[PDB]
Amino acid sequence: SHMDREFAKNMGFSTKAIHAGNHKNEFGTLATPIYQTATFVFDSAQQGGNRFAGKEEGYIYTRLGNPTVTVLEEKIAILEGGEACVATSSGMGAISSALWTALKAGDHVVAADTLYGCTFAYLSHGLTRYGVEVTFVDASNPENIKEAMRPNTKAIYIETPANPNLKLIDIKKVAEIAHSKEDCILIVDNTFCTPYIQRPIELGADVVVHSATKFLNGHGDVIAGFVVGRKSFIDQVRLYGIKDMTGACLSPFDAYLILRGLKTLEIRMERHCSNAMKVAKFLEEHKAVKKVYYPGLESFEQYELAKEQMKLPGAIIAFELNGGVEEGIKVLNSCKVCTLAVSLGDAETLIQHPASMTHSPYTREERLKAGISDGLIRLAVGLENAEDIIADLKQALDAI
Amino acid sequence: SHMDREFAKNMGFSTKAIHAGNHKNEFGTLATPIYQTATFVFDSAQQGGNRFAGKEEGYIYTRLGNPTVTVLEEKIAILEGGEACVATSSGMGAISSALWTALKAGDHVVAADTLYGCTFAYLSHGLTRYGVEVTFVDASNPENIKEAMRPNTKAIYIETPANPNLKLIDIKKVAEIAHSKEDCILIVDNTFCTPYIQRPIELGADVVVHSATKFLNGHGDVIAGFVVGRKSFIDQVRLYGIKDMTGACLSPFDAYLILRGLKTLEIRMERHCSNAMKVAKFLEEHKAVKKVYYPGLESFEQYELAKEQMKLPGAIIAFELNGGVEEGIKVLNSCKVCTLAVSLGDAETLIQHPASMTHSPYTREERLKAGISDGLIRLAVGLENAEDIIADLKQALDAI
Amino acid sequence: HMDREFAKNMGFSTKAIHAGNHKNEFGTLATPIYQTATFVFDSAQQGGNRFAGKEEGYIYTRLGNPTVTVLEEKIAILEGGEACVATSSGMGAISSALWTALKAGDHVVAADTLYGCTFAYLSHGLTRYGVEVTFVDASNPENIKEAMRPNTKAIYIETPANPNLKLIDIKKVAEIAHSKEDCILIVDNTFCTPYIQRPIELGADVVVHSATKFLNGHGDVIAGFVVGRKSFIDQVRLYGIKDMTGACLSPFDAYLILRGLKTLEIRMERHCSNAMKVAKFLEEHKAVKKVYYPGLESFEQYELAKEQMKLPGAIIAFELNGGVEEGIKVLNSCKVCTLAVSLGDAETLIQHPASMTHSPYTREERLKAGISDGLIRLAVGLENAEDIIADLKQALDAII
Amino acid sequence: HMDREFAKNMGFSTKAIHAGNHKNEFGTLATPIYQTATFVFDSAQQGGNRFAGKEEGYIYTRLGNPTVTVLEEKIAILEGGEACVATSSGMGAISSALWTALKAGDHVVAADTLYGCTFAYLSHGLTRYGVEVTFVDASNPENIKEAMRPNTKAIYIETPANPNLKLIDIKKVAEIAHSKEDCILIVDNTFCTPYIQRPIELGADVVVHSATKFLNGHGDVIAGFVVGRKSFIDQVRLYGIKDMTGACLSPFDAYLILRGLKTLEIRMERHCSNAMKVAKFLEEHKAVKKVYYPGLESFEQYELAKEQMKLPGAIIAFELNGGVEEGIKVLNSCKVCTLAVSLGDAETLIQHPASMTHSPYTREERLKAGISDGLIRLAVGLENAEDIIADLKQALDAII
Ligand SMILES: CCCC[C@H](N)C(=O)O
Ligand SMILES: CCCC[C@H](N)C(=O)O
Ligand SMILES: CCCC[C@H](N)C(=O)O
Ligand SMILES: CCCC[C@H](N)C(=O)O
Repeated sequence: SHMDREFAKNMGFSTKAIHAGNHKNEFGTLATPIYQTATFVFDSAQQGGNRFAGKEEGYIYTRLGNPTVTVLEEKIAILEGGEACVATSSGMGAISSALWTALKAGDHVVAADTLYGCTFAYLSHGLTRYGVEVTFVDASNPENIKEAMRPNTKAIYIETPANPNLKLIDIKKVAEIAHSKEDCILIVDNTFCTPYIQRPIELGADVVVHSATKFLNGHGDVIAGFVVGRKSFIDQVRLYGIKDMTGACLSPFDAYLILRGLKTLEIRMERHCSNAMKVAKFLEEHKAVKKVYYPGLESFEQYELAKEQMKLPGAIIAFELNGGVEEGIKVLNSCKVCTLAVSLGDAETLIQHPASMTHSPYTREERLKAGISDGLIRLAVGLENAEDIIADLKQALDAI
Repeated sequence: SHMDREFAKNMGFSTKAIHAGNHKNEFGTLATPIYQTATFVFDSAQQGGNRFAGKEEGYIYTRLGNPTVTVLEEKIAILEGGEACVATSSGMGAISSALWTALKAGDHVVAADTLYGCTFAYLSHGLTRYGVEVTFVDASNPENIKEAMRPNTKAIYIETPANPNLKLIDIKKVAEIAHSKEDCILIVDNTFCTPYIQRPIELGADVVVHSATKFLNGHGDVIAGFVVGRKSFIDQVRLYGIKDMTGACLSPFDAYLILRGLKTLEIRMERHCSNAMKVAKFLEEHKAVKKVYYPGLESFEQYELAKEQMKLPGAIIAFELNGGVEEGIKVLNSCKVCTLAVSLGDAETLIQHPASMTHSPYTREERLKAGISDGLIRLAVGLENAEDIIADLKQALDAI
Repeated sequence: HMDREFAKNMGFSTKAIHAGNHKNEFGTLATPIYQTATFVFDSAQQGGNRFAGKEEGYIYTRLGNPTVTVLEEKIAILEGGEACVATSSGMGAISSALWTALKAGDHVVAADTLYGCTFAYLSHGLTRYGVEVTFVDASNPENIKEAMRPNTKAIYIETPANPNLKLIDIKKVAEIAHSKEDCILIVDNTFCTPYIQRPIELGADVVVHSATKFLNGHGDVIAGFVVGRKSFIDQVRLYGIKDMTGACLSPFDAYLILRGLKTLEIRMERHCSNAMKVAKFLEEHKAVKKVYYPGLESFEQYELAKEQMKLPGAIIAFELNGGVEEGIKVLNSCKVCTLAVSLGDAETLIQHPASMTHSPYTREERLKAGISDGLIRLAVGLENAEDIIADLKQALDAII
Repeated sequence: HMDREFAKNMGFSTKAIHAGNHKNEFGTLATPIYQTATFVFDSAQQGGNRFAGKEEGYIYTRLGNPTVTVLEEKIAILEGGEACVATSSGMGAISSALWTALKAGDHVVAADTLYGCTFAYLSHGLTRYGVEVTFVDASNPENIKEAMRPNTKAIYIETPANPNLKLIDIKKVAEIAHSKEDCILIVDNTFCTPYIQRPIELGADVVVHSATKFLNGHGDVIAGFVVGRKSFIDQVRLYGIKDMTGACLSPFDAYLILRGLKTLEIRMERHCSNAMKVAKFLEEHKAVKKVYYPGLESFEQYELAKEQMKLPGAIIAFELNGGVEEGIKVLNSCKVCTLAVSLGDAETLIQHPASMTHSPYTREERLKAGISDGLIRLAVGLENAEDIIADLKQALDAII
């Protein structure tokens, strides 16, 4: 490293996203080199053995660690305010590696009712198949978590804003509940916010997981994830969760593209939220739109909590139309600028129907209990000029 | 696809490794394009829903599937003689995703006593922590597997040659034992051999796992894996093991580099084994070397089985010196051509001490039971001229 | 996907993301990296038709590649030109265009203040091949008209241009170039980008760029572009690049420029926002003798900067109240500003030509070229302006 | 890691893997991809010293890059030259070397049979810039000596060369070039590679390559090299590439060539092994009128092929007992041989110049250039020779 985290404390977010974690190499390359290698050479046989026993620093194998990935891990941990970070080949790889490491057969988990489709599948149809009981509750009211707590509850998993409806959860209050019992941790999926908007570790969370694929990469060309938290737990996830349980190690090439994307994280998040506030206001005033969910609108139920724990309201807008699923299909198909695709946190504005697409693993009974309407549309607002996004949505909504 | 697997049946190995699985795209690029994307665009909202319900072919998200990865999966399945394949971000990702999918709490596994370090850790300290009993046996004698079989044994995991000592296991006889019980499968780790040398599916295995990092990539710059088997099981590993349990999805860039490496798989394996037969004979005749384990030497215990199930003897040579660990260190450090590093299946000849390096998770009690000597040296013979590899080893061994 | 006619009414950011992009058979959101050398023909007739220019399609990457085509169409749409052709460097674009447009016996009227290597290519390159070149102070357009000759086939200008960032009225120079029948105006729009300045609309025939700088924006690709009429761009593609220079761009590098262009509007806005703040600070600072920046009211050509540039840019040249020793002290004292050549990157780059670039030059030679003892060129990055200003203050306060 | 002196006694494969490689601070086995545009100086003095050539180090990727340096040293070691400089294309290497070595008023004696674009660069390029070029039948060296003039500063040759793969005795032409004081011999060693032919040892001053072909070997990188004395290579780096052409190679493309070179010996051996088998088959086949291949005893310059080439190469030109229509039928009938231009790839490429490359040319123009109605150039790949021969047999049997 060149910029120490002590020097980085007084620096701004954009400055840290560019210079923090970066290492001054022998050639002095401005860009972090792509150390696209599988194995590393030891100077002596004794060095190799010391490296395996944790007695000497250095690299051994890319699944264990790589210098391109180290710069990215150090950079993410500095922004989130965590001791250490470990990158994975996907957002689900980060979620699974952390939960496989922190849990064992006989443990209990209190998870939020509204979660990302595959996360719900991993908890309901994955961890339950391996002798781990999971209780899903409406996390908006923290008292439901307190009620579902048990003497064997070793972890609490939350996601705020919840994908897709954007239901918020007070992190600081849930951390107080998690820390009431001796052996219990709070895992927060900070994919939607990024450390620019929200930092759950500072609010009380022990572990923070991300789907780097979305806003941290920002260019929709890398499937990746991160696990941020205390060094003691991150070393366990690196040498057990990824090394043995999942095998979800990130490629040095993909890690370089995330480093490249992070250089513009502050300016991308500012434009993303600037456009989303303008699009959400337009949707709220439009006749064809029945209800708009966005933390920036005064009509949002948890508007006071959005101001308290989020720097900006985000880029995602969930909304319901004055019509069934047929009306929603007509809007999606009429779009010429808004791209009809899955995923979020990209320069292209993406749009989709969560009932049949993202939250498809959820059965219709579980879907409606969480709050997914047959006709809800989730909009991931991109970096295009808000004038063109609004014009495209207007010509599509005016037809219905 | 351009070359159908019916046309590919009569073609040779090198021809299949170059043309099989390749798709003729709209531009007609000779090289497979690197579709470095995270999400894919649907032509209509109905198309998206049909794609998620499995009613229409096409792509949705790179974690689920990608066209660069599809060409590689089709190519590997054709060479191995399997119905389908699914790529992962690491060799351990392929092992874990297949075992997480095939097993549940209450199941039993009969695993080989000599296995790769992290595989042993995933079975002994991973699956056991999640209510799955595992019995390790000397798989060289198949009767030990038959004795360890139980009414709940849903899988048998084997690796032949076993890393590092190179102990062989008759696949056809173990498959007959696995198929005696209704719900039991045989998983074979064909990393060392590759489908050019050994094809366990044809011998009887249900599932074949690989660590693409080693000989299939061949250039030591990609950490990757594969799960080959019946389409029914491969779809379950793709949409459950990788999608939810591990998150070990392969990057399209890394997948392209494996496709690039496969173009020379036949010529690399031939040179690798050509040099290894010459190095092993030299080591056997050298005074300082006590015992050499290599399937090509007539001194090998399972020499008849090596001829029956392997096309060539491979590139790995395990050997013991007429001296302790100090003598082995002196040999490793004296090397100028043989690179002192971990991993195998690369142009550079790699050399290491398994006791302190690869099989370090094994405790000294478990290590000696499997057959790992304090002083054993595993040599991954590269593609350099055998004259220079032998000359380098001679000047190092003559000093002791 | 998005036709040039539909893109006309769209904003800059929207065009930089969606214009030029092609909807492929798989529907990848990101443009695929067609990393290939040659392309396959469906029949022998198809190959012949493509070589005769009768049928559309690809033949070889040096001639053309689909990743590069998307980038070329995108750049031509933003600049308002008919066609574009990418090169492996900024100098490759400059040389390929001039080698194509000129022959032995022709004359060129070039600006006196140009990029170091451009001046070398004109003074030592084209003169060595029977091409006379007259260098003039292009700020006053009357000097260009005086240096015009009956054989002047081209006029090369760069605005702004080092050392003091002087400007050239493009519309006035185009009127001079078009007074003679066979004469063109080539403008190096590297500093401005089509977001700030579009010389084709003002009158220029050809526009060259060094994509390495602001168009890529991440300092990891050496690349260039030649924009102009299709008739001349086809000649540069099939003669200048194909035969004279061989400066063809890699599809991988082309993809990274496409990735960088997704945030061009937001990067240029932040770059100029920070530069206006840094320039005002430097002007008010005691240790700074003079500041050259098109945004300050003290700038000589302030009216022309507002007339032909949307924003004043990101480059700031400034004189110190001190010699070469003071300039060395300031640069070495920097802890945020990076000591490196080049411009248009997230990292703020700082250079002192007297002690770094023009160091072989003697003091007499330096002053003839226009490099003073305390001249410092600053390429303002995307970090928070408060941290850039704080770093410059602690360095400049030491020399008071 | 491996010095040029230690590499002297090592074999070709060993040098192609270990020579030129640099032991970096992390000890990565694979050469890192230093994908950067600019490099950071530790002090203002360091930057100045590097610009004055007094201190070693990097400044900008167009000038030099560490990934490219490892590749340049590796190529120069194999060719037996003092220094090498990489370019973004084969034509970039040819043009940069000729632009550097020549000036207006100089004369060049070039071979009559050369690569299409090389002939265009000499006949239409250099002649347009006051450089006279005389083309002669280089098979008889007396024609070169007759075309020599007091201003002949260079002689350009290519051996073997299309259409009929004619050879040129390098050692005899070097004696002619060195008879005059200021004259050099440039040899295009694309077809042979330093494994088959090393023109510097035979007498050549400069050796140019199109790395796209056999050195890369995987048909995914357009690149070139200029090998020769350090004095001339420094001039080509800091004048030919830096200013005249701008043909600098990308670090990513340079890495892929390094990856491809790891298997150069084994690829060239298989390429020539298959080509000798295919050429013998074609010679004995009834529908084939004549076969040009340096390995057949029917070859005119068979003694010279054994004298200056280790192996006869992978390219086979052959005449059919039929016109253009028969040649079209044969190519369209192929199911394994790929219809594409270029050479030196795992896929066997087949081309019929009469109906594909020289299709704009009329029949009278085709015969003057040397392209007959039934001439077919075949770049033999790495597939099994039995499948290549079987594919050619079913295509040639249809035209009997
Ligand atoms: C099911 C994979 C696609 C889901 C996507 N990650 C989203 O949340 O939009
Ligand atoms: C522990 C990671 C390195 C082990 C390496 N995969 C080998 O088998 O040699
Ligand atoms: C080769 C000199 C590099 C100078 C650098 N391109 C600049 O903009 O200052
Ligand atoms: C631009 C023409 C391409 C021809 C190709 N390089 C060949 O070797 O035939």
